[PDB]
Amino acid sequence: AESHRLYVKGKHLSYQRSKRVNNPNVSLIKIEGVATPQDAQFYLGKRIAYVYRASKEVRGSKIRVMWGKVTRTHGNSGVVRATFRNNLPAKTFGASVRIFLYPSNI
Amino acid sequence: DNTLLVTGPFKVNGVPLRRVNARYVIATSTKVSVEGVNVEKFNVEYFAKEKLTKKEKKEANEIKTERVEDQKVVDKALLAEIKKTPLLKQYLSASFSLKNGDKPHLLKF
Amino acid sequence: TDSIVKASNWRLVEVGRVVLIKKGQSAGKLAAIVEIIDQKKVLIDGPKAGVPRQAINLGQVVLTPLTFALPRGARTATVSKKWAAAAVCEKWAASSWAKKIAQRERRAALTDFERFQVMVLRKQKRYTVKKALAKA
Amino acid sequence: AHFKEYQVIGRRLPTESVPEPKLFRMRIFASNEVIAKSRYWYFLQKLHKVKKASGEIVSINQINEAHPTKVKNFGVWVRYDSRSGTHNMYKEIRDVSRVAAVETLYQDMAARHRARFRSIHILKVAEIEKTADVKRQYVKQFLTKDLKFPLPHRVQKSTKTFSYKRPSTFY
Amino acid sequence: VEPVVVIDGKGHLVGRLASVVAKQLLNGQKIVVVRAEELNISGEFFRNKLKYHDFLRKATAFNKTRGPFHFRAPSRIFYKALRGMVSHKTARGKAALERLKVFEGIPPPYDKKKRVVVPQALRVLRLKPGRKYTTLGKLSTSVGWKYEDVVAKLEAKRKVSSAEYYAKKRAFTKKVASANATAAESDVAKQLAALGY
RNA sequence: GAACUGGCGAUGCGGGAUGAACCGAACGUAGAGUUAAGGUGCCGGAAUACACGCUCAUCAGACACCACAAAAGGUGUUAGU
RNA sequence: UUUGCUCCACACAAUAUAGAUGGAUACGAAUAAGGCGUCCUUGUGGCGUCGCUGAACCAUAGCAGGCUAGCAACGGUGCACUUGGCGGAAAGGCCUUGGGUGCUUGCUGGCGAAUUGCAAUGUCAUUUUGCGUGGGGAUAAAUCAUUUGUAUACGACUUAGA
Repeated sequence: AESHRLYVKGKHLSYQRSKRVNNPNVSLIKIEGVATPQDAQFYLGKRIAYVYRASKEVRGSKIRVMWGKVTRTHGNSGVVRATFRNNLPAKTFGASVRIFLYPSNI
Repeated sequence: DNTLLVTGPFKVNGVPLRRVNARYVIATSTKVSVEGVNVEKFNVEYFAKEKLTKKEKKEANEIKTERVEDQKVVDKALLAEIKKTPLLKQYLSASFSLKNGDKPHLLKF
Repeated sequence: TDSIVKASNWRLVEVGRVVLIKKGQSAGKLAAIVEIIDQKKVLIDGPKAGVPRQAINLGQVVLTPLTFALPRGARTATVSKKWAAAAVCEKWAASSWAKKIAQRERRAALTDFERFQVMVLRKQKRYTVKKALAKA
Repeated sequence: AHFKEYQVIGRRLPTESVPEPKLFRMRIFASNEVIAKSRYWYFLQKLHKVKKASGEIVSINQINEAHPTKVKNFGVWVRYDSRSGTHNMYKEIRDVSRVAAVETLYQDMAARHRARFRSIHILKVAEIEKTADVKRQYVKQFLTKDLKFPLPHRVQKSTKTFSYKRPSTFY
Repeated sequence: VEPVVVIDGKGHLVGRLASVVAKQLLNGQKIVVVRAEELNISGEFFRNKLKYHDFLRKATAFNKTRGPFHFRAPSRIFYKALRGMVSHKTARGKAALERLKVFEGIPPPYDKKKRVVVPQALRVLRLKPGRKYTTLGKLSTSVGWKYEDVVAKLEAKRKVSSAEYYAKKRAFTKKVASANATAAESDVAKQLAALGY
């Protein structure tokens, strides 16, 4: 067809933070479509990929991926907490990111 | 090894006899009967990769005949069950993709 | 000539007014207003749909265009009897509001094979409608 | 909180000079048993020469509403402490049960006189059994024959941050 | 959900719209706000004129050129109210603010596009009926904006052209609705009705 | 200038924008969970939550320490005797 | 100034991305009112219907979407042209005429796909520049130095000089 998307779009909002101290080890993700923790409970444990590009070709590609997963819900509005192998570079606040449907329970 | 044996059928969408992981599929509610297929031939030793040595490096750049007539035996038994209810051949030939406005936590498969 | 005003009527709250519970434990059923507590809340009862007789804030219900006869303060046996006599459940079901609700829940209850089927049928219907869009 | 009504019956501790004290009983609106017994001992220390160390509580029982689906008019007599003095007030509330009536009473006093729970004393609450004994216009307004009124200016709260048409406030 | 969101600023409250839009930019949504002369501020016109005069008094004493700049256009007033809610002195704030452009009227890039509203910042949904409000164009031309009438003339011309568009669109959609109704009650129509479409 | 206690001095951490003393809590290096005091329009992590009222200020008001306001008045408005 | 400059087509390199992954899908006004349809005496008109959110509408099947056969219609859509308009607020876009060409999943068939081995973004976008081709297009000024004095601390300014 014309669409081939097998993931859900999301936005990298910020780190986990207090009013004046942030914590880069936990990122905050807005998954689009979900507006409550009860709907966000479907997406727990799903893999997340941040997909970006670079000028230098490394192993056949100019596209590099950072992997992570959803761990828990955050707040009352469907924001989730996500942890990555290496933390997200904080210039990606507001950048798009992919939530895959695996590991599936359905 | 906790894997699922699946087939396309190969005549429909070109997916051969294969094994997949159960955590990487979505079980839809659409059900066909697979009684009449003799799948006890296949096992974990049926799929062997014949592991490659470290010396054989592919600088620049086939199929088992046993595998291809096994596929031809099973898929002709599946498609007879496919022909009963309408539009299943078209459904299995078409691909799945998420459109704009599809919420997977609300979708039923 | 004659004097003309724009009337601008809307959906008075009184006894016998049929309401739809918007949010809460019922959340989508019908009830009948039995009495009016004050400006902001009323005593309702929904005995056919299984809504218990209760006082409720008016922000948690939506008033429907349906009305039937009740005396004020009627108990639930009389409420159910007059509800069945006026037969307002299928009068609600005949409305396009309830048809919209039923369409929404049907589209929610569709599966992937049914979504494929409606895509094929919509392509066929679009073919015949765009064929009709060439003669006028 | 969301109030409940309890009867609390207590007495003095029995002595040899006087066994069987007189078993005083009071009706308390409170959130739970602990607050109910505390308010019971507060009002008995205001009334008689007794305190909690010198007395005991023989019974506490929740009194729920006899007809929780009848719409009543209640007259409530209240003491409250203002910033300069102590005043008596009589307010009447049209509502379906006694605990909800005193909940709206506490909200009404806190809203209109800035009186707190520690300042309000509930003298009594009683159902007005007959109309035309209702003396306040704001509740006598709702007792008229064939009462009906519209609700102008409906505002529907949205779930999306963007709406694709200009909304209507018809009801 | 959208590449660019075009917001019709008419009938909106300035602070509530700015707090919606600033969060949208910080989340990464591109926003363009049109018709900035029709924003509303709650309160009397005289109160908001006094507020702007209190703001207009404030300037650097030894050199007025480096002081706070008092911008007079309605779009720049909205930009001031929004820059107050974005942390504009950082690179993230600058990258957010470059996703925004605010206009008086609807310019020709956006007159053929779709305009949306924000229902939690609309005046008719937020204010009690009876409270007084202002129009940002009237306040701005009271405090020194020079282009209130040319925007009105351009908006009149644009509305004439848009009504000419809408008449043709309405005629076409009535033809399409007529054909859909006549091509309904066939077998595919009843199957789609059973399946929910 | 004294009395009892707790502190700062000798002490970082979360909150009070900011601050020696206030509130919370005292500190090896890390991970996960839960909270205190304080907050949840945006800056800013978190409900433009729910519920009942009150107030429209041609100097509104917005939180302890704390960064001020009184006597006297007002058919402004609300509730009472 | 030893063949330089610009534009057009693709050919290869480099360069990055504040962050495509079906579609930014166009009345205006009011909100104690409207929208749409229809009728008439065309109005601040009569009658009917709708809202109660976009949970919509359009699009959406095919090797990341192939190679072929037929049926039914004379539709739908893409590409390069082509005729006629309209658009100056930041127009740089919108509509339309005609023919060509490709596809059509509206309907019914035939062949292909495996081995990426049980997942690894599994690579499909647009931004700038350079260097090659081969096809057009055009053949300047400014500054220093000299001079002026309507100018001037010096710069700067205003003049003149084939």
